[PDB]
Amino acid sequence: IIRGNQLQEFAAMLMPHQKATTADGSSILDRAVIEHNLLSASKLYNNITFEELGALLEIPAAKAEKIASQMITEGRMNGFIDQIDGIVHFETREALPTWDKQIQSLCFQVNNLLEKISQTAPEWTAQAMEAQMAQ
Amino acid sequence: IIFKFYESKYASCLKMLDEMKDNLLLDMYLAPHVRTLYTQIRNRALIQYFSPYVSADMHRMAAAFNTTVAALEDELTQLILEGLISARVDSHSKILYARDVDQRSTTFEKSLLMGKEFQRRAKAMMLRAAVLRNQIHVKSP
Amino acid sequence: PEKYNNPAMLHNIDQEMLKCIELDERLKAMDQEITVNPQFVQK
Amino acid sequence: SVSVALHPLVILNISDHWIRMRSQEGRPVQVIGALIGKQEGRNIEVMNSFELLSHTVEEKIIIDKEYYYTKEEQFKQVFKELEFLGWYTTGGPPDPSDIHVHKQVCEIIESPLFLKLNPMTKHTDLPVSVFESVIDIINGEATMLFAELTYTLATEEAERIGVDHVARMTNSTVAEHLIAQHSAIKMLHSRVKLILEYVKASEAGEVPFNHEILREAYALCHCLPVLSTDKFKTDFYDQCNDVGLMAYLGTITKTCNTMNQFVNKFNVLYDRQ
Amino acid sequence: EGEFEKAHTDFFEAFKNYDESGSPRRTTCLKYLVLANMLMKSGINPFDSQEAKPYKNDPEILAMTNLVSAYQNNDITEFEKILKTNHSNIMDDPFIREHIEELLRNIRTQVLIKLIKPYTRIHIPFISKELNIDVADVESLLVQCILDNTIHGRIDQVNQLLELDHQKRGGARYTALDKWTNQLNSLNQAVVSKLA
Amino acid sequence: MLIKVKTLTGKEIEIDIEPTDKVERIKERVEEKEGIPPQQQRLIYSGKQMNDEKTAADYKILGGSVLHLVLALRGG
Amino acid sequence: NLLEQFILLAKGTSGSALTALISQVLEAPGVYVFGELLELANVQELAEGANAAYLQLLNLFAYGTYPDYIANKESLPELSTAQQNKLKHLTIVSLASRMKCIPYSVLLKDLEMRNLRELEDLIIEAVYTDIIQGKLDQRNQLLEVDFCIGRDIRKKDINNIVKTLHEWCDGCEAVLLGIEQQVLRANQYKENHNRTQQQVEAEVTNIKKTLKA
Amino acid sequence: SIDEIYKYDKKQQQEILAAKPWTKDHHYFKYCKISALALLKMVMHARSGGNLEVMGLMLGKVDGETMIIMDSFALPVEGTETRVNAQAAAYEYMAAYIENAKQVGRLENAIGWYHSHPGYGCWLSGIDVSTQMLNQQFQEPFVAVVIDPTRTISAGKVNLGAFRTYPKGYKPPDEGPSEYQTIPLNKIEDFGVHCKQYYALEVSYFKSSLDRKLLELLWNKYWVNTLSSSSLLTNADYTTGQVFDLSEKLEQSEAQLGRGSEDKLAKATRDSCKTTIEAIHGLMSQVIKDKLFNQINI
Ligand SMILES: CC(C)n1nc(C(F)F)cc1C(=O)Nc1ccc([C@H]2[C@@H](O)CCCc3cncn32)c(-c2ccccc2)c1
Ligand SMILES: [Zn+2]
Repeated sequence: IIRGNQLQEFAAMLMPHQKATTADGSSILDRAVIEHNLLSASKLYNNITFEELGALLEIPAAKAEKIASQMITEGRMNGFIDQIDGIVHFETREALPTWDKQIQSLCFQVNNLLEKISQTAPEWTAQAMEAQMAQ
Repeated sequence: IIFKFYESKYASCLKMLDEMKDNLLLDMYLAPHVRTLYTQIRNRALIQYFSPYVSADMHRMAAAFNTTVAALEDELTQLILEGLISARVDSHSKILYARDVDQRSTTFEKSLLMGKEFQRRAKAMMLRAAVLRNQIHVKSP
Repeated sequence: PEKYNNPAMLHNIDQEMLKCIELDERLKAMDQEITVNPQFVQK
Repeated sequence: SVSVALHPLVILNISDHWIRMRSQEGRPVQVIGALIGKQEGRNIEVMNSFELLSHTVEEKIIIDKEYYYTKEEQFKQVFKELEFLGWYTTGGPPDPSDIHVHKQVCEIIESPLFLKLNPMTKHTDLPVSVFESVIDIINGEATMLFAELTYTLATEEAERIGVDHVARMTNSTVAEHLIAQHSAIKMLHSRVKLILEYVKASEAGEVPFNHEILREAYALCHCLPVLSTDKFKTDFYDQCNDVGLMAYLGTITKTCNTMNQFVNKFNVLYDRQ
Repeated sequence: EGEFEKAHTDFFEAFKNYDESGSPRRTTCLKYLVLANMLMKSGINPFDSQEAKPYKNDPEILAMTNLVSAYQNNDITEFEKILKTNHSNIMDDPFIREHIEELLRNIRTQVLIKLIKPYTRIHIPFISKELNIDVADVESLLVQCILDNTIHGRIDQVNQLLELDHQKRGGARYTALDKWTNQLNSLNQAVVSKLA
Repeated sequence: MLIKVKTLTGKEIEIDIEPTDKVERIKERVEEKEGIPPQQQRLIYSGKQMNDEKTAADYKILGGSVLHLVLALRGG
Repeated sequence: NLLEQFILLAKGTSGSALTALISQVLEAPGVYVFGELLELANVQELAEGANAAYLQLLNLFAYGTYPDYIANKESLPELSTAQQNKLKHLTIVSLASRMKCIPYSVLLKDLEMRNLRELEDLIIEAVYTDIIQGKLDQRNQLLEVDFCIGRDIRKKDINNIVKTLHEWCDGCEAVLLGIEQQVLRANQYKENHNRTQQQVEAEVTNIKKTLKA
Repeated sequence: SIDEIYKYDKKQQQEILAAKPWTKDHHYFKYCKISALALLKMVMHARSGGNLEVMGLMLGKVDGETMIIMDSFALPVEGTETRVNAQAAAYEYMAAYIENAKQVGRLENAIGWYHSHPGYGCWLSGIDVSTQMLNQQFQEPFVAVVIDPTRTISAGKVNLGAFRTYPKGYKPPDEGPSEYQTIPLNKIEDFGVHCKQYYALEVSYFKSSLDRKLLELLWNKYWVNTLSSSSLLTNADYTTGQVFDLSEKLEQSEAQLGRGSEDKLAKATRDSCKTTIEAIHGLMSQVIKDKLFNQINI
């Protein structure tokens, strides 16, 4: 997420010519940064209200809702907007596939720990592996 | 009549149908079928009114169908019991709520009922086989 | 009343399956007696 | 730094290529091939891999770009959604010949990968290594070198079944299923027991005290139980009850069949025609 | 009267005849041509004829062209502003007045369909604000669209909103289980009734 | 002139043809030599399926070439 | 690894130099586990003297929490914003180690944040440091953690490690025994059924043979 | 050595081809050996085809009484079970691919063709039988391979069958084992009609020394996917289709019972048993996973 202060610093560093702004407003760089902020917040929230999204993007809640709806319609990002509660919902992450992913992560952790153990005490781990079959 | 039925002007359509009924009753080949045709048309209108709604207000429905709320409630009960309307009435706030049935619970219930019936029938026919093998029957004396 | 996501419902279905299994086992046991019947060898 | 997912089909292709070339030429010789896959954001995945035609002049290796382009058209005819990713070779650590061939390949794509397989190895881990090109300035001179990447084996049901069948190559049914699960659980047990031993040996005092390994062991121990939430429990019980109902219906069908056979035999026996 | 498709085909054939033969009448025929173009909304090439552009760029007659551009763009505000602002050209002709209603309704329907896509439960006053019509008009349009199976959703009258069905469950499994149960019931009854 | 003809399986047929012969003529020559009817037959040259009628020399006889032959099943 | 460099450059320093180095390493971004620095004999010997406050601060940063710092604010030396942020990140990690679905209320109480925006910004920073991987749920007021790093350990903690690993090994062994027993039972049942069917068929054949003669 | 089979003998192959002994006999080819890479490529292509059908070509050789397969390459056809071969696109593709592979080191020649029958068994239909008959009539040898990428996932074992047909007018003398295969109702007539015109070879798989070493090294990291499989979710549409087919077969069996090939109730029972056993296996795998991971409360 690119913050407003960093955006302002970049704008100050930028040359005047490169600041291509549309006549109605919404300068190209600012629009790209807002869309990037929304797409990056899609990777961080299960669901976010309009007020908090507006606080995150430093834009009014109505503009946040309009931009999110446009992005969802155009297919750039996945989700759906519940207007009565004013909440944008991103991906679901179903429970059983989440269980599968976490089991895979646990087994990967076990494998990495075993590799680190065998890379630090090679003689000890060789002796332990040799005695593993016997015992 | 047909255009207003198509574009959901039910009050006007029904009013003009009732106006035309008196002249229609004096026909030759349509006099016996007037009552059945009018009942079918009114039921079709009632079913089509509730089609787009998930929670309808019964006051507006009663106003649009030229009937009181009590008469509309009775007609809705008759329709929900058998016909195409799948809904539940709420007579506190006078609101008709669409009812969505979950498939999982219904299939579980029906499958368990079928299993119970199957087991009962199997036991009964096992007893029938036993009595048939043993040759038990009622004689004249 | 209920949704079918409980160990109690699992146990109920298990009991029903056990009863059906016993029924089928008895059916097969009384079928084999007819099968090995000498009278049920001519026809 | 991009996450790389490998596929055992690529490794099998490379190994078969090397074995075939060795058997054909009588003596071992290194082979050069190309990879194919999909890139999604920063996630690179390899799926298949074909072979490239190369020539040697003096001491330098040159890849036939015409043959590469014909093969590219051929593979785009079949795998429409797949694209070029990099090249693969058999050998040891990277060499200046490898750097030269990578420079040649870099004229085709922006940042091609580089896969290296070692047929003659003595280690315990897989000899497959993945590198990417990084250009640096050393002592005021521009040189492009290699940076190693960490890869994970990708998951696929058909691939898993095929690989397990090929690896195993071997009177019930529950038997087989449970035997497979047993093999995997056995591997897990071995690994967890060796870790517990190290930890117990470190605690009592037999090996030098290592802090990173002990912290990672604590983190591993803090990961259990996995997904003890109410939504997961509800989903699990949903699945269990669904399978239970299917088993109930299957039992009913089998009982109906047995009933029909018994009724037929009873009718044949106890009826006078 | 304008009896739907038959009258439409009669109109195209008559307009083609008056284009081939009535060359000097194009000054008033172009309005009817573009109107027919927006009624069919299939050709969407009224500007294909390069000869018509020099005569169209004259500012006396441009309401038809800006209407076509607004209609293709599918925006209601520009259409309404041009319609009410332009005077003595559009609203005085009965042959345009009788067909402006469907013309204005088509863009509203398309804009509503495009708007409804991302939301799951959306207020009716919001739609009324977007489409520049009263709440009752929005409700009537939603009812007509839902009955026509162009909008997949249902209206909540008490809370004045509409909820669109976006969730899909696996009902095929339960339908298959129902079929299996019914077949098992019938088969069991027949097998039992065999013995007698 | 004479041009070994090779199929996908690996069989090669030593066949005698004239430079002035057309593709249909080569097809019936193969029919007489092996037995394949001249409709379940596709000859491909240099990765190219010949449009029958188009004579042959044009294409490029160049003596001992190897026209690739693949079978077909007409309709059934 | 900044900790390795700090350990390497801490050999000759002592006293004021040691305390300045401790403050620098605590404020240094990236380093989140301080076990070897605490293991240093010099640092452990810093206890005797008037600078035990810095040793207590290092112990708090190794195994400690923001409520602990608040309870012991007076004794410990003052900390800057970077150190407070690091302590808050370590508090989040400590909570996620024992709880995998952390409510917002406990996080707010522990970190003494006022509005939800500050807490969510802090959690986003912690996620971006690659020390905790998870997602934020606003509707249910939850933070779901998929992964969290292992913090520093004591000498007496390893008993819990060995106990948990022993329990896991016992569970795996029990599962293997159950699988073996189930396979044996299934095979025995199949062979028994086949034998019974063969015996019945043989009896039927014998009866037919003796009847047909 | 084990890699000896990987050595291609051009002279021996030419001698065997020119001294064809399969003409005197009819059931000459009885063993079919497949390399590991060829089998894996076939399975992955059939799986990636999805629900539709895919077909490719197979390159190998012959050693006396057995038929060896070393490689397999797909050909496009746009798939989608087109009417038959190709708008000549595949016709050019086969020759182009073989020529391109010739100049690299793939010096073996074609030996058969493979295709997928996703969800309805492994057999040769009428058009498949005609195709194999035509191919064997002119270019010999040739073997058909049929894969079932869906039943492979469902049952946990590969469903691969290698077949070879009989000459026109030849009546094979009995010797029909005819093991039971579940086949849907809409595809049962073709299987019944065209069943004695082909026979199934005995299929075995082989691999090289480096392949064996690499697989035994790879298992040490691949053991995770076995414990994180969850086969009950990836195959649900297949189970629904199986239940639908079984219900239709049960209806037909009840109709036969009411009326006055043989005992369709037994076939329906076997189908139901297969489906239910697969489902229970999928459930007990998850039960084992839960016991292993969710109960070891720290
Ligand atoms: C070896 C190949 C190239 N071949 N050679 C000759 C012969 F003329 F030489 C002829 C052929 C050849 O493509 N046959 C063929 C025939 C039928 C089908 C389809 C067809 O029925 C359509 C329904 C699906 C199906 C189920 N079972 C066979 N099919 C296919 C085929 C199979 C999978 C993907 C694409 C096509 C290929
Ligand atoms: Zn087929």
